[PDB]
Amino acid sequence: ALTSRTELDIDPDKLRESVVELLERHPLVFEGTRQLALQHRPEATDPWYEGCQRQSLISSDSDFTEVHGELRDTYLGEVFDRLPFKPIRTRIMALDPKYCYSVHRALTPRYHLAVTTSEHARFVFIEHDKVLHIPADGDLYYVDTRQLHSAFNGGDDMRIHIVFGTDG
Amino acid sequence: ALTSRTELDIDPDKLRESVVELLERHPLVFEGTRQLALQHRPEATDPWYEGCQRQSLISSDSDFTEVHGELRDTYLGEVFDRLPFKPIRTRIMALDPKYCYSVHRALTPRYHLAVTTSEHARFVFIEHDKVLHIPADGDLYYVDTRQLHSAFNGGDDMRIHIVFGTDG
Ligand SMILES: [Fe+3]
Ligand SMILES: [Fe+3]
Repeated sequence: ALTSRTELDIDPDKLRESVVELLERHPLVFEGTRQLALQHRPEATDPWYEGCQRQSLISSDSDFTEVHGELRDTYLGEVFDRLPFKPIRTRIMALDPKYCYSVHRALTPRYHLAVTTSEHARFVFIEHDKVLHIPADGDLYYVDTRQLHSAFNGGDDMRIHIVFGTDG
Repeated sequence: ALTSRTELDIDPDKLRESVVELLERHPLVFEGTRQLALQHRPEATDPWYEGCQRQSLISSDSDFTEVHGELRDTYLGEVFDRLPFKPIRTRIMALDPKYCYSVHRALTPRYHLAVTTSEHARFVFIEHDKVLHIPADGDLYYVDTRQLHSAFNGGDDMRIHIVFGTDG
């Protein structure tokens, strides 16, 4: 299916406060889609940003396995503890205000946990002709972004998701 | 329904080059949605832009009845001649690359003639759960933007529409 929900029973409000606090120490990079890597390659020199990527040439996710160490004392660490799968290349993926990206097919589905969002942030599946909202309800949403799609944020606030990759 | 198409048999390439030459003598204003008024109130002193003002400044479209004189001997004036209705407050309305607007209900539904567009430009109707594309095929698309909707342009180029009002 396009999307499925899995209850993590995470507190959206404590999760937000934890993310907002982390970005004050480790700010998002890029524009349009702003990013922070939450997993890094073993023994990485640039653990907070190496995993961040948006150029046309996508590289493999398999090496970004280490949840950063300073997360285990934060509520954001609790999200990783509750995951029912082993995540790879986890990133904060924040859509800027009034921003959307190209209609395209992604390489791989991802799980999205919306941290901050609004009714103006949607996924748009072109062939399925469905519009999908991911609420900041503390639960995990599988989104099949291999389907022809775009995402937009028509609001004036950043739409912040945590986006988890998986092998299996 | 959300949309309807009336055959106009405008030539897309001629309309496009007509619009490009107009715009380099009368530039678009604003960011995000960039605009130019093609109709003005009688005796308007700022006829190319008064019709572009935001809603809180405009009681209704009905006063903007006059097609600019310099349009009559161009291909654009031919477009006005072929419409099956009396147009009011017609504007060029260009959506910026990678831009979208909030999910809202528009005051007034309008007729769209796409000038330049791409597969990355769509209307999104939230309640109807439908995604619409308006092709640059020389025909006129009524779009009921009173419905809860957004629009987005995920391409690298501006999505240029001519947007016609009507009083019926
Ligand atoms: Fe824990
Ligand atoms: Fe649908």
